[PDB]
Amino acid sequence: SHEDYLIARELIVLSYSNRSTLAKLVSSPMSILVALVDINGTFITNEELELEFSNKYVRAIVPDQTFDELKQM
Amino acid sequence: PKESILKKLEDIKPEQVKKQTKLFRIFEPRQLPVYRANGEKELRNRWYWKLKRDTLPDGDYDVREYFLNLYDQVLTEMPDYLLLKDMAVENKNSRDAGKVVDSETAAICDAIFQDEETEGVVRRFIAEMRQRVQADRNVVNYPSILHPIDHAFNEYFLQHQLVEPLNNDIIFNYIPERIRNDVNYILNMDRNLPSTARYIRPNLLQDRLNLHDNFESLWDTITTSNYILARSVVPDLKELVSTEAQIQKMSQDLQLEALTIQSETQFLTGINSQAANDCFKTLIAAMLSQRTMSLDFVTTNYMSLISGMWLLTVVPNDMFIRESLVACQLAIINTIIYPAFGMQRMHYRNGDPQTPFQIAEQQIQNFQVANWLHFVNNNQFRQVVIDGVLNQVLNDNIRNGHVVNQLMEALMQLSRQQFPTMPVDYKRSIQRGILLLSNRLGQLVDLTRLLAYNYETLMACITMNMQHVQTLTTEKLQLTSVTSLCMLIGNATVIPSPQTLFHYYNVNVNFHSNYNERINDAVAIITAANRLNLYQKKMKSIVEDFLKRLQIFDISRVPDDQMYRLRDRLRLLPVEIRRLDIFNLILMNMEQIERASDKIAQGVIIAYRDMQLERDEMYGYVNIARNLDGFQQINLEELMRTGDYAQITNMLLNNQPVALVGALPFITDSSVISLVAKLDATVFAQIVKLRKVDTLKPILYKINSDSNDFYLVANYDWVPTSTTKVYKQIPQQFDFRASMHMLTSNLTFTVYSDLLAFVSADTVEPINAVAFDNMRIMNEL
Amino acid sequence: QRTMSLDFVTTNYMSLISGMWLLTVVPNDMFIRESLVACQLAIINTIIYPAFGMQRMHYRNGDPQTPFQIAEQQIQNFQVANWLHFVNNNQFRQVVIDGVLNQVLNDNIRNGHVVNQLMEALMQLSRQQFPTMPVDYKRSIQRGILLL
Amino acid sequence: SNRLGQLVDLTRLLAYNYETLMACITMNMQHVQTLTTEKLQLTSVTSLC
Amino acid sequence: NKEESKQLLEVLKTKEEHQKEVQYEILQ
Repeated sequence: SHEDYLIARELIVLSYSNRSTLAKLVSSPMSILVALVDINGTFITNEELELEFSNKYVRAIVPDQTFDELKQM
Repeated sequence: PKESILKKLEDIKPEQVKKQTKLFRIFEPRQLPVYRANGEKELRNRWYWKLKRDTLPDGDYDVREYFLNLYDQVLTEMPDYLLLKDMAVENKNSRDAGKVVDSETAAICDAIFQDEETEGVVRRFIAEMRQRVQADRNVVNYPSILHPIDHAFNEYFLQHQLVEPLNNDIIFNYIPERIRNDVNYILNMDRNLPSTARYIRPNLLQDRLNLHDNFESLWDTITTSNYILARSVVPDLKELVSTEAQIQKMSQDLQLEALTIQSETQFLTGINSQAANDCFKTLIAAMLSQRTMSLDFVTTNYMSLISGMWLLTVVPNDMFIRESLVACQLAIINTIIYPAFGMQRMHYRNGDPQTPFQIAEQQIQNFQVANWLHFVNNNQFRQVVIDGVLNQVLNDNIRNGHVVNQLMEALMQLSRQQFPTMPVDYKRSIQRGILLLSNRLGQLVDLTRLLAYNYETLMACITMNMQHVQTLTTEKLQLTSVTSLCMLIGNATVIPSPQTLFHYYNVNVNFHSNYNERINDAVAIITAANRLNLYQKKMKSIVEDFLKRLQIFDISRVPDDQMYRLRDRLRLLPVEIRRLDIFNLILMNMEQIERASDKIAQGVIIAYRDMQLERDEMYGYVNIARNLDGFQQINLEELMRTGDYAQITNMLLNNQPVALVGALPFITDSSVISLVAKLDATVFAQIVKLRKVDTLKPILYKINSDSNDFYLVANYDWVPTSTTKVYKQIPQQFDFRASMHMLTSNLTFTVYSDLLAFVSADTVEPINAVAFDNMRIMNEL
Repeated sequence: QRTMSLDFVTTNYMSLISGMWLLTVVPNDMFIRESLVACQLAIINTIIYPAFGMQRMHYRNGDPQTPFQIAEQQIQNFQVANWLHFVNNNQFRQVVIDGVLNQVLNDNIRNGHVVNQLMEALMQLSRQQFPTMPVDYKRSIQRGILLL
Repeated sequence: SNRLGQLVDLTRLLAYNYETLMACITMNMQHVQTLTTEKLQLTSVTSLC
Repeated sequence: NKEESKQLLEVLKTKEEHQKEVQYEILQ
C-alpha cells in the first residue's frame, strides 16, 4: 500500500545512519495511544479461562499531560 | 452495524442548554423628517418605529411562510434561562453610573442625548434610568427600551424560563425509589449544594404517539436499540464453575465413554461459556427491551429439551414467538412426558389455537406435572404502573424461587415412572439427563433469583413505558445456551454496579427527553402551519428532520406513508405551554408587523372618483387609506389559486369601484407631475392583456417640499385630489418614556446539567446480596 | 469547623470498624449528612443487624431521623443501645469563653471513658454468631472486631 | 391499511383523469367483450398501490 | 509547522469532556 511505501522510504533512509534511537523511539508512544481508544464491543475471559463476549462500552479517560508527553515524543 | 447503534445512542448529548447574549428584536427607532400640515418641512426631525430586516415577500401565502420562519427563529432563540448581568452594559449619560440590558438600548440612549432636536425630559429620564438590585432575594431590575411585541417575547422568556431550585434532597429524588430502598447499594456525596444553584428537569412525558400501535417498522428499530443498549450493561458472568471438570462429571455419570469431548451430538455440543453468557445477557435484555426471541435447537439433544423446561417456567411463554416454543413444547411432550405414562406420542395439528402444554394439562393424571404445567400455561407478566411508568413484572413466585421445586417434583415423578413402550437404554438416558438437573437444583434456584433481581434492578432505570408486543425481527436463542448456563454456574453473584445503572438511566432519560422535545417541535410547526392556512406545504421534510434528530433510524429505507400517519397522529397533540403562548402572541401581531414594512402594501383601492389625499406627517400628502371600508374587496391569493380573471377584467373595463387585497409592492413617486398626469391609473391595463398579477406595483404619491414641483400647492390653492388610493398604515411614533420598561431577573445562579455526578455509590459484598424477601441469593453450595 | 466527608469501600469492613470509633469520639454534625448516613447505614446493614438477625433496613434518605436513631429503638440490647444513644447525642456544645464562641465536647470524650463502653459492645458483637452469614467472612469479622 | 389516505388520493386522481378524458370523446363508448385481451400483471397494481 | 502543532495540542482539550469534571469545576 501507499502508507507502507511511505514508512519504508522513511525508515530505510534513516536506518542507514541511525542505529540506536529509532526502534526505541517510534515504539514508545504506543503505550499512551492504547489509552485513547473507546471500547465498543469486548471480549472477556473467565477465572475458568473461557472467552465470553460483551457489548460493554467504555470511554477513554486520558489525562491532559500525557498528550504533552506524547507531543515531546 | 450493531456497535454503531450503541455509538449513536451513547453519543446522545442532552438538549443543549440555551443562554442568550442579546434580546429578540423585530423593531428599531429611526429618524425620519416631519412635514407640517400644508406639506412643508420642519427644521426638526422625529423618531419612528421601523422594522429591522425588511425581508417580507410578496403575496399573502409567502408572508404567512415568513411569519412561520419568524416563529422558527423565535423557537430556535427560545432560551431555557438567562442572567441579565452578563449582557448588561453601561449607560454613558446616567446620573448614577447605572447600566442597561442591551448594547443597542445603550446606543439609542447615547444617541438621543447628543441630538439637538430632543426634548429635555428624555435627557432627564436618561439621567435617572439605572439598574437596581435586591440581593436578599437575588433579584435584579434593569432598564430596557423595547417595542411592545419585543417586550412581550422577552417578558415571556423571563417569566417562563425552565429552571428549578437545586438542593441536596432533589439529587436523591432523581434516583428511582427502588435503588434508594435497595439495601445492596450505599450512596453518598462529598459536596453540599447551595440554594443559589439551579438545575433543569428533562421532559419525561410518556409516549403521545403509541408507536406500539401499528408503527411496527419503527418499533422494531427502537426495541432493537434498547435491547443492544441493555446488552452493554448486563454484567458478564465474571465467575463460574469449571467447564472441563463439569463435562467430566457429565461423562462419568452418563457412560458415553471415552472421549465424548470431541464426539458431540447428545446432551452436549453447546455447553461452553460463550452461550451461557449469551443466554444470561439475552433473557434480561429481551425482557427489558420487550423483544421477542426465537429458538434454534435440535431434537437429538435432549438436555436442551430438559433445560427448556426451566426456561419456559422462569420466563413467560407470551414473551417468546409462537412456532418455536410450540415445536419445543410438542417435542418435550412427545419424548419426556406422555411416554412416562404409556400415553400415545401425540396427534398435534399445525394451526391449533392452543399450545401443547395447555391441551396436555388436562389429559395426563399426575398432580405434580399438572400443577407445573398449570403454572407454565398461566405464567405471564404482571402489568403494573410504578413511578408513572408501566412495567412488566414477574410473578413474585418466580422471584423468590420456588417454581423450580414444582419442576423438580415433576421431574422426580417422571424418574419414578416406567417407559413401557420404549426400551431400557432410552429411559436410562433420559432419567440420567434429568438427574443431572436434580443435582444442580439449588444453583438453578439461585440463578432464577439472580436473574429476577438484576432484571428489576435494571428495570428501575427506565423512563419510557415497556409494552408487551410482538416484533418483526427476533433474537436467536439456542437452547444449548440455557443448558450451558444451567450447567456452568455457582456461588458467584453479580450485581450491576451503580455507575452502570446511572449510565443506563441517563441514556434513557436523554433519549426520552430528545423524543418528547422533538415531538413538541413537530407538533408546534404542524399546528401553526394548519392555523396559517398553508396549503401548498408538504409536511414531510419536517418529519424527515424529526426522524433524523433521533439518532437510530435509517431514513434511506423509511417511506412516506409512515411519515404521514405519524403526522396524522401529531396533528392531535396539544402544544406545550411555551410554543403555544409564542404562537398566540404571533397570531395577534403578525398583521401589526405586516402593517409596517414599507416595501409591500396590504392592498390598493381603485375608485374612479377624484378623492382627497391624506395629511399624514412622516409624509406630507399621500394617497393612503387605513380602513378599507365601503368598496368591495377581492382577495388575490384566491384569484391566483383558481385563475378566473373574468370578474376582475369585467370590473376594470367598466371603471367599476373595487378594492384589491393582498401583499402588494409599491414605489414612491415624489413628482407632482405624476399626480396630475394620473400614472397610478396606468398600471392596471397589463392585468387584462397578460392575465398574470405578479409585476404589479401601485404608486404612492408622497408629496412634500422635497419634490421639486411642490410650489404649485403653495401658489394655486388646491388640496391634492386623486384616484386609486392605496391601503396601507403609517409607522408608529417613538415615545421614549412609554417605550421604556424594567426587566426583572434572578441574580447570579448557576445551572448544573448532570445531576448524579455528585453521587458516589458502592455495593455490598455480592456474596451477602439480598432480594426483596430479605433472604440471600446465591447461597446453595 | 470545616465540614469533612467520608469516602470508603464497604467491602473493607475494617474501615467501618474504625469509622464507628470515629463516630463515637468525633461528633456527627461535623460530618456532612450524606456520607455520615452512608457510613452508619453500611455499619448497620453489614455488622449490627446480621449479628442479631434482623432484616437489613429500608432507609429513606430524605428522613430527618438517622439510622442510629432507629437502631436505638429496634435493638434490644443495653450495651450497643447506650453506645448508639451516645452517638446520636454526640454533638458539639456552644460555650462562650473569654469573648469567643467555642464548640466543646461532652466531657466523656475529653477523658477516654466512652470507648470502654464501645469495646464492651463490640466484644458482645464478637461473642455473637451471625446466623444467616457464611463462616469465613464471619470469623474474619469477629476477629477484626476483637482487634479493636 | 397504512396507505388509506394515499389510496383515497389515488382513486380520486384516477377517476378525475378518466372523466376529464371521457369528456373529449365523440364515438359512443359501448361495452362489449372483445376477442383478444390486454394482459394485466397484478404486480403492476402492487407497484401502483 | 508550529502553528498547526499548537492547534493540534489545543483540539485534544476541548474534546472528550467528562461530565463530573465540569460539574465540580462549575462549583469550584
